[PDB]
Parts: sequence; C-alpha cells; structure tokens
Amino acid sequence: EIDYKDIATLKNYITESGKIVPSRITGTRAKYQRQLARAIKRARYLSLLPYTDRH
Amino acid sequence: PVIKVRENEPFDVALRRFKRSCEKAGVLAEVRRREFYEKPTTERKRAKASAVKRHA
Amino acid sequence: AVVKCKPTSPGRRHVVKVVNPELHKGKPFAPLLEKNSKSGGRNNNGRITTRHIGGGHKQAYRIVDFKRNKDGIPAVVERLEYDPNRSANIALVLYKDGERRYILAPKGLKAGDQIQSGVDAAIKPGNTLPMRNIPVGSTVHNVEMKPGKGGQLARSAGTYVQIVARDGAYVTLRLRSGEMRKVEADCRATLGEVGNAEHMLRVLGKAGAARWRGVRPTVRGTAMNPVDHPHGGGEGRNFGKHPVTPWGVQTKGKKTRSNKRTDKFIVRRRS
Amino acid sequence: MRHYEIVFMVHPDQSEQVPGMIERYTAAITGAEGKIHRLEDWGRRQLAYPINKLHKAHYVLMNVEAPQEVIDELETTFRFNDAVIRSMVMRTKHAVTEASPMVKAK
Amino acid sequence: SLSTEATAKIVSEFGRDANDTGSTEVQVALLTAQINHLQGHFAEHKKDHHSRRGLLRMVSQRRKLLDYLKRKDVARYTQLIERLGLRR
RNA sequence: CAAGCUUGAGUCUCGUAGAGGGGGGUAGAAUUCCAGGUGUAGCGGUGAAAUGCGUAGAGAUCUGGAGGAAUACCGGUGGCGAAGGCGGCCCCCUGGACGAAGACUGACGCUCAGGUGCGAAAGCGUGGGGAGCAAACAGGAUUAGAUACCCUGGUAGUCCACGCCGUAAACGAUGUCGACUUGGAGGUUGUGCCCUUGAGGCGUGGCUUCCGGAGCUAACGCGUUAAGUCGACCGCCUGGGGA
RNA sequence: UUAUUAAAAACACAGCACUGUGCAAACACGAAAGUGGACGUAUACGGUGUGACGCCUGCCCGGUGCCGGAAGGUUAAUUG
Repeated sequence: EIDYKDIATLKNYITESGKIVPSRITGTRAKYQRQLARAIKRARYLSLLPYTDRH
Repeated sequence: PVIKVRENEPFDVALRRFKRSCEKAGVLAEVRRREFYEKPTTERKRAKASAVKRHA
Repeated sequence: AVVKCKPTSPGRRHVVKVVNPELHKGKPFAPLLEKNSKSGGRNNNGRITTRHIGGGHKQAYRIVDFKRNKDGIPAVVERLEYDPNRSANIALVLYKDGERRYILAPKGLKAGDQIQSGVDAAIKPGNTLPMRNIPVGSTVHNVEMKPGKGGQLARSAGTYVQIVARDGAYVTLRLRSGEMRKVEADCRATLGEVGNAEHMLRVLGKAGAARWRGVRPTVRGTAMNPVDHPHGGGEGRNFGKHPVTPWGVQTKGKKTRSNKRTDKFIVRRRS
Repeated sequence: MRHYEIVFMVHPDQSEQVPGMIERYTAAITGAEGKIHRLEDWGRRQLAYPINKLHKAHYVLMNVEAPQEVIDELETTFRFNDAVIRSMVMRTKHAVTEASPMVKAK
Repeated sequence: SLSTEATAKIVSEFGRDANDTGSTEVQVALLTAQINHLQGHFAEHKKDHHSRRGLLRMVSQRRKLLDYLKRKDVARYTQLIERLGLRR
C-alpha cells in the first residue's frame, strides 16, 4: 500500500539530502523496503521528491 | 550537508555541526571510494569479507 | 537483402549485390519519364571538363517531386521502383484527386502506406512539413535550403538530417557530413530517413561493373610523363614531390572552400 | 482491457489548456470502450528540481482502463505535445477510485 | 502463456469432459497451442534464449507425451496428430 | 504380454515474490569538450620530482550547449537464472519457480555415449559510435640497468547491430535424480489458526547463510543444501617431466 | 598499350585509404556570358596513392608541405 504520491510518508524514509535510508536504520521489512525504494524513485522522476539536496 | 548558521550560535559549534553532518552523509568516504576503479570481483570479495568479519 | 555470389568465375567471386523483392518488376510510369542524354563529361565547348565519365547503360530520367507542395491531399504508395538516376529508390504515390507522382522512398515505407504534406500533416515517416512545425531532435530528409525551392539535402540512399536547435526564424541542422548549418524555418523537410540504406554494402566485383555505370578508368598521375601531369615520370617508380591535382593544386589537405556569401549559415564546419 | 495510471505535467504558462487536454483525453479513452476510474487536477505544484529551467509545473492525474492502442496514442500525444513537459504511464493491478493523498490532504 | 478462455476451449474440445484437463490429448493440444503462439514471439525476438529454453522444454514434453500415446493407443495418436497438424 | 492403481511424473483453477530474458522510451548526478562572463598566476602530479597545461589568460567560479557510457542512496554471507550471468524509472512481448484447496491423466519416469543448443572476458569480420578508462606506443621519473611498478598523454578495445570464436581458478576446485539419518541461530518468500492484543504467538511448505552431533576423512574439514547410509546412469584417473 | 622492331612484370581493374566538397559544391572549359560536374546532394562528387583475397601495415613531426593558432616582432598601397 506504499504509494509514490504519498510524499508525506516518503519523506520519512529519505535523509536530509534526499537519499533513501537503509532498512537497518528504519527497521522496515525487505518487501516494503523494496516497495519504498521503487516509490521513491518514481516520485523522484515526477519531480515530487529531490534527487539530491543540490537539485 | 547544508548548514545554516542560526542566530545566537558561535562559529565553532556551527563548524562542528557541519563536520558531523558531512560525516553522517558519508561524502568523504564515497569520494575516497570512487577515486580508483575497483573490479567487480574485488568489490564482491571485499563485501563478502566485511560481511564475514561482521560476525562476532 | 545483401547476397554474395558464388565464385563460379573470377569476375563473380567478390560480387556482393543488393536485392530488393519489393521493387516493381515492370516498366516505370510513362507520363513521368524524360530523355536523359549522356554527356561524356563534355561541356558546350566539347571539352572534357570532368574526367572518367563515359559509356554506361542508357537511362531514362524519372521526374521526382522534390518540392512536395501538394498539401492537404492524402496520397497512398502504389509501389516502390528502381531509379537508375540516383542511389535511392523512388515510390509512385497516388493522390486522392487522381494525380500520380514520384517521391524519394523513405526507410520503412511500403505499398499501401498513406502520406501527406502540409502544416497539418501527422508526424510520421513520409510526411512533409515546414521545419518550424517539426519537433526539434527529429530525423528528416529531403530538406530545402530556400522555402519553396525543393529538397536538396539528404537525398542519397540511407542519408538523413536531424534538427538540433530552433530559434527565431532559423533552425540548426546536423548534416550527414557532420556540419552544423542554419536553415530558415519555412523550409520543408520529409520525416524519416531515405531508404535503401544497404546501398553502400554492394561490391561491384569486376572492372566491367563500373563501366556499366558510366565510369571510365582512372590513370594515376605518377604513371604519366612530366608533360601530362605534375606527378611526372622518372626512371622507375619515382614520386619525390608533394601530391597535387593534374592542374598543380595541392591535394591531400588544402582547403578549397572560398564562399563568403554563405559563411553566415555555417555554424560549425565538418571535422 | 488493462488499468493504467497516467500522470503528466503541463507548462505553467499553459494552465488553461489543461481542461481542453483533459476533455480530449477522456474523449479518446471512452471512445474506445474504455473507462476512467479517477481524474484529479492537482493544479500548479512547486517542482522539487527545475525541469527545462522551470519551477511550478501543473500536475494532472488519470486512472483509466483502456486497451493498449489508445494508450500508445496517448503516449505519442504526450511526446509530440510541447506543452506537456513530463509524463509517465504506469500499469495498476486493479481499478483505483480512492482519492490520492494530493487531494486527500484537503 | 495461454489465456484462461483459450485453455478452457482447448480442454473442452480435446477432453472427455470440461474437467478432464490431464488427458494426454489435452496436454499435447495445450503444448501445441503454446508452441504455435510462441512461434510469433520468437520470430521477432530471435535473441531471447532464456524463453527459448522454456519453448524447447514444451517441445520435448509434447514429444514425450506423443511417444507415450503412440505406445499406448495408436488410434488416438493418429487422430491427435491429424487434428493438430503434426508429423513434420 | 494383458488389465489395473495412485504415492513418482505431468495438466488445469486462484494468487505470490523476483537485477530471469528480448524490444522501445525516458530521468538525474558526474566526467570531458565547445562558447561566453568574472578573475589572476599559477594549475596538475609525486615519496620527491619532472614530462604536461598556463600571461595567446590556465586552474577556480558562473551561464548555456553537445555527446557517450554507467545507473550513488535503496543494497543486505539479499533475489532471479541450467550455467555464463542479471542493478535507475516506465511501457510491450515472454520463460521459470513457489504456495492453498481441489479436479484430472495414470509410470507417461531417472540417466544419457554420439548429437544439438546456451556459454564471462579477451579476440576476429562488416557498419556505426567514441565522454571516461586504457593493451600497444611516446615522453618524465626511479634504477647498476627498468623494454616494469609511479607520473603526463594515448591507439585498438571497452559501447551498439549482425555474424564468428567456444575458452576461464567457466569453483562449491564437490555430475544428475531419488530415499533415510540428532540439533541451534538467522535471512527471504507463500500459506493456515487464535479476545489477531501488538511490528504477537503457534503450525505448515520453497529457496538460502553460519555453527555444530553421530558418522565419514590422511588430515583439514563435510555434516539433513553431506564429503554420512544407500540405489540408477554418465564423465573422468592410473608416478613426476616430455605434454 | 608503343598504327610501322617492345604485348610485358607496364596501364587499367574490383577493393582499400587519405583528402577536398553543404550545392550558385569543390573542380574543369571559358577575358565573359555560360556549360560540364548533375536535372546529381556527403551511402554524393572531385583529386591523390595503393591495387582481388589472406595475415598484416612498426618507429620518426627535426627538414619540406599541409592544417590550426593568434599574443608579440616584422611588413604594401594608403595617409602626410
């Protein structure tokens, strides 16, 4: 149920520089971590999330 | 690792905060990792050795 | 298809020919033919002005529509035809009002495809539009350099041009030579690229195969006497001089373009 | 007839051409025996990074059930339309008629 | 693979019942349908070796089923190979 | 030989996970190059240097553009694949595996000389492409010498399409298939049960990592994923060189 | 191919490479107009060398040439 349009939820799993946080830090399952990575990449494409802190 | 020196903070604490942020971002480790080419077999062997020594 | 002939003869050993089963096996469209008399490379003074031209098979000229100024009216491709006057193949198209014309056959075109010219034509191979209505980055051919003059660039087999930039009333094109040129946006171009791309893979195989194309032998300058060529004679094989044309102009390096009239359109020379 | 999720951004200067674009797209989708599960006009949104030296793009979301021919025509339309600065078509497992978080925020 | 409707149609026309999905005739017919369908995919994707391995698995399985059927009852074998257009 | 049977082997229904494969598109970061603005004497490199670039304005910084290649974070003794291998995102075509409850066929099976197919990298042929890296090559160093390590460049190549090559420490140095034999801690992926208390507990499959018991082994070690106890078939070995 | 003492290992050749050429093309014949190139458009055309195919094609940019560079030095008519 992870949606790339849920930026409020996706921002909890990215650092201050926009990088995805590892599953060891947030303690999320591997399956939902993969879903989160896919959703974050899609949201980066739609310019809803930044690729980096620069641009 | 953007650090905005907020009001009522000395320069030294801002510099130490900048260093802490740049080390938690891991930029120096990455730019030292990327300066020479590491063969896929070399990086696989290194990852395997690190995963093995992470058992104590 | 590209096929290699079996070496049943020394002249057939290296022949590599291009066969196209979709080409029309029959006579061309008569109302679009003209007499095309050979010249032997002679001008109106009767002098040889271009060497190594002469003979070859008799050829009839096909009137190819390079302007493509019949806008709005759709047309369908009847058949692809061989054209002896150019390296590309030509397509006989039939407009809705009953007119038949010859166009350069782009890559991928086949009998039954529908093409159209004009500002409202769809963006697909075979359609002709003013270059200001064509998206930047697309690959086109049969490009005009003056509006309404007729296509002059990218007409050979397999060639094409890509629009790299558009600004104001001009667009920038990357020609097949690698040269960046400016052309005003009102010039027309046809989408896609010219067909028969494997034309360059053919191998003539024997000396006579070039004679069929009207190419006479080339005598090396160093094989002549000093009175005939700057590369002169000598006892044995001697060169000892810088290579030049038969008229003494240095070849192998010396640039000969001298045209200040069109320099403003050359963004960057080939390299 | 598969389900798709279409998101496309329009140039901020072309915000009033968006209703006409949506009208044409729904016409093309329902003309081919297709359905439209969800349609959301998010309006202008600040871009996380500049796209074509631009900030504040206009977002639209569509959830349609349509064959592949009309979806290919829609992708071609997006590619050739100069106002659509960015688009993305994605398949979904089933129909989605729930309001997206972008409009669920209100 | 094959859709559910095509599979049901094959099972119905080649089976002794609508539930006889395990008969040798039904299996050979399904394998032949999948091979014929894959034929068009591999005409366009000549460099897809990983899927061609599964195609050859299907071919060999159909061959073994046809051998078993011919050894078991040759009459049904002939009816099947004429109804499906086999024998090279 | 004839007729059976369902437990081996397959088919169907519904779902699940996956860098499995082929095709097309696109995104951002970065390197290089081109043009311009600011700006001035250095930059680069090294153990130290020099070759090299730089007052013809380099390096730094800012703006715009071009092109190719690879996809940071996720990312993990994680996943998929017969193996080789597979890593941005999206779409189209497509193979395999697994699980739940049933229905179906009824030994249709295992192995396989010869045969065929796939087969990293390098290499070859044709046509493109070529930013970075970099055999050969050139120069500067080091050295007794230095046809090397180090430095500055740099061609093939690496990239794409189609063919060829058919080899690797192609490794788990462990052929495939099946049965049986104490355990512990994990990972990953289904599924079932219960005021579901909870991101819960208890079962039940698939794959997978580490330790270890009997046993086996020359020892090291393997140890239910055996190198233990067996069965079927195949490949291979017979002292070191020559080879 | 040396008509009439030389037919050859000479010339040509398919193939290869370099180089020029963006079209009013380069180039050639023309005091010029013009014409050829070509009713062709870089998979095209001209020039040069090599000479099917196979395996290949190493080092030298000091000299000469060509290409690029534009700072500086020198330098014509002109100006006075």
